[PDB]
Amino acid sequence: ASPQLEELITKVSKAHQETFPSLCQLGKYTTNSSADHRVQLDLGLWDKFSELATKCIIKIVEFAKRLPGFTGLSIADQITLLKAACLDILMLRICTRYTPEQDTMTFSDGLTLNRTQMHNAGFGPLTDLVFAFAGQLLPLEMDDTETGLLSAICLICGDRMDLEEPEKVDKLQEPLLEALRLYARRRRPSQPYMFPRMLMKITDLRGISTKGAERAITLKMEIPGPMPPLIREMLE
Ligand SMILES: CCCCCCCCCCCCO[C@H]1O[C@H](CO)[C@@H](O[C@H]2O[C@H](CO)[C@@H](O)[C@H](O)[C@H]2O)[C@H](O)[C@H]1O
Ligand SMILES: CC1(C)CCC(C)(C)c2cc(C(=O)c3ccc4cc(C(=O)O)ccc4c3)ccc21
Repeated sequence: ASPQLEELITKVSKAHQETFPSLCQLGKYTTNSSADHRVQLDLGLWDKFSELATKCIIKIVEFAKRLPGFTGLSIADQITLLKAACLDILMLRICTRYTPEQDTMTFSDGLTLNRTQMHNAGFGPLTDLVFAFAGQLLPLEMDDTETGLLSAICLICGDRMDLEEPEKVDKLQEPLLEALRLYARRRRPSQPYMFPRMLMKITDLRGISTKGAERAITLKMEIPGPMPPLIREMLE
């Protein structure tokens, strides 16, 4: 149907893959830090978790700038969209790295934490709800292209508060929505509820990112200094 749409799919897929390695491509390793009992916070796991979060924020920015038209938005709007969506995309990303058989999540350096360690690294009381979100992503069996498109749709959203040109953002989102439906239906024609199910996960993701911002407030009181500067940028 449209060469332009096919190219958009290819571009978004490549941008995702090049900013987010697949679980299969990573050499996993583990830590024995606070591995068998939940505690309020393990500072060694927090330091590594938060370092890895900073690095992924920079990768999400890199991803965003590869999305067609994103750099043609005002710099203010680019920053507003990134602030509004980066926690959503972080959470989607980590949940895509869930290995159910071991109940672990894997970071982009290969660090593989069990559920107790994810709790102890900072998720705290939000841990099991995030793992349940990850578990309910599994039946969708999304591929990397679908994850990348969904991430783009989450980011390029015209409803965000304080956008200067929300209509322009909406027009950038339209082909991404078209692209995801076309791709998802082509890939699995006998599962036509996959596209609407994927879109409704954006709503679920917003709920868990809202809870994540609430957790950031209590976590701040548990750690001995401020959070890393790019995390604070995301949270404001
Ligand atoms: C969500 C809240 C964030 C809102 C937006 C604010 C974040 C702004 C990010 C702009 C980052 C500028 O990026 C600039 O320095 C980064 C860190 O040294 C470099 O980042 C480079 O190194 C990283 C390793 O540290 C790699 O993972 C990046 O892929 C690589 O490009 C950039 O190549 C350079 O262009
Ligand atoms: C705001 C703050 C600090 C506190 C509150 C909670 C615990 C909800 C939180 C969670 C995350 C988070 O889900 C995350 C972290 C690292 C990640 C690293 C990678 C990666 O290596 O590819 C991918 C996804 C990631 C996703 C980030 C920050 C925060």
